[PDB]
Amino acid sequence: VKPVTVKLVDSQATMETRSLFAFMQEQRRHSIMFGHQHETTQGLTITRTDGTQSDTFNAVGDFAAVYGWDTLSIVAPKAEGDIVAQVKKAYARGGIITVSSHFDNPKTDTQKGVWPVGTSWDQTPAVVDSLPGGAYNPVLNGYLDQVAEWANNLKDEQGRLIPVIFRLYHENTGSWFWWGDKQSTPEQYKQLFRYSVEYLRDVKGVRNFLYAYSPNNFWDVTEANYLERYPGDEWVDVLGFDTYGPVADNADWFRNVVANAALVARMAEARGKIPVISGIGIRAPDIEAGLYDNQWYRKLISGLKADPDAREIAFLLVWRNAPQGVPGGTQVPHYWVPANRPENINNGTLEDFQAFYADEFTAFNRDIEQVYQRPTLIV
Ligand SMILES: OC[C@H]1O[C@@H](O[C@H]2[C@H](O)[C@H](O)[C@@H](O)O[C@@H]2CO)[C@@H](O)[C@@H](O)[C@@H]1O
Ligand code: NA
Ligand SMILES: [Zn+2]
Repeated sequence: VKPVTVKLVDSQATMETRSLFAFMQEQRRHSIMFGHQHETTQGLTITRTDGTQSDTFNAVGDFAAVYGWDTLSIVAPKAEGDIVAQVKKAYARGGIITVSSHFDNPKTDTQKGVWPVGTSWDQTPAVVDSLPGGAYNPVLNGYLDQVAEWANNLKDEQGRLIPVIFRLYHENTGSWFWWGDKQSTPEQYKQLFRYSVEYLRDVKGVRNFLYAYSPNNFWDVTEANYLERYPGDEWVDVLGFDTYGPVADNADWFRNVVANAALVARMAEARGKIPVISGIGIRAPDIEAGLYDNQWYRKLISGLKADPDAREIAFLLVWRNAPQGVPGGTQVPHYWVPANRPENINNGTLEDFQAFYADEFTAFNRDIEQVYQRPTLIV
C-alpha cells in the first residue's frame, strides 16, 4: 500500500484514524461494507453480550464489518451500557467502529420520568438554548466532556487510540429530535454541529474521530436540498443519510435509496469525503407488527451496486437486534438482521440475508484488510 494524501476535519488525527479514512476511500469503489448497530451487544441468538457473538455471525458465519454504537453507551446514565470492551474486541478483529449521538435534551434532561421527556425524542427545541450564551450550554458541554473523555481513553492493547466514525445530530431534516428542523433554523443547526466538533477536537483534544453527517433521505433529491443544513466541508469527513421505508410495495422507496446514495456519492467525490448510508431499514412499526419483506436485502444490494454512483458508498448500516423486542403488556419484535432461528428460516428472511452475504460486492469483517496501517500524508 503506497502513501495517499488525506484531508480530515481533524488535521491532527492519529495515523490509524487517517488510515481508516484512506481505507474507505479505496475500499468503497470495490465493495459495500455491512454495518450493524449493537452488532456484538444485542441479539436474538447470542448467549453473551461481551463482544464475541452476533446475530450476523450466527446467520452467515462472519461479523459485520462496521460496528455501530451510541452515546447512550458513553454519556451518563449510559442506558445502553458500556461498550469499551466490545469496541476493543471489534477493533482487534479489524472491524470499523461508528458511534451515533442520541443525546438527552439539554434543556429538559432534569425532568425525566415520563418518556420521552428529557431524551432525544423530547421535541422541545434545545438548539438555541444550548449554544454558547444559551442557558443550557453547560448541560450540552457535560455530554461532550464525557464523549471526549471516553474517546481520549479508548485504547487498544498497545496503548494506541482506536478510531471512531462519530456521527452527530442525525435525521436533522425531520423534527422528532430536539435538534431537528422545527427546532432550529438551518444556521442554528450548522452552528450546533460546528460548535460540537470544535469543542471535541479543540477544547477537549479528541484525535481519534472522523465526523459524519446524516440527514434523512430527500424525496426531491438535489444537492441544494442536502446542502441546506450541511455543516460544511471543514466540519464533515463522512457524508451519509438515514432512510426507513415500507415493508410492502417498496419499489419507489428503493429507487429513492439509490437516488440519495448516488447524490451523496457524487458530492463525496467532489468534496473529498466518504459517502455512506448511515442507517437504513424497514420502518420499525412494520417490523413491530410482525411484518417482513423476504427480498429486502437482495433488492438493496442489487439496486445499489447496479448504480454507478450509489455503488461507491463505503458502507450501509442497519439497526439493533433487540433481544426481547420493545414494549407493545406484550413485547413486539424490533430487529433488522434476520436471525438463525425458526421464524426467519420459515419466512424466507434468513435466506435473503444469506444471499446478501454471498453477493460479491458486500464486505463483512473478514473481507476487509489493511484498514489501519496504511501510510498517509497531509498537506
Ligand atoms: O438505540 C437508540 C434508539 O434507537 C431507536 O431506533 C431508531 C433510531 O433512533 C434512528 O431513528 C434510526 O436508526 O431508526 C431506528 C429504528 O427505528 C430504537 O431502537 C430505540 O428503542 C432506541 O432507544
Ligand atoms: Na461501495
Ligand atoms: Zn481501486
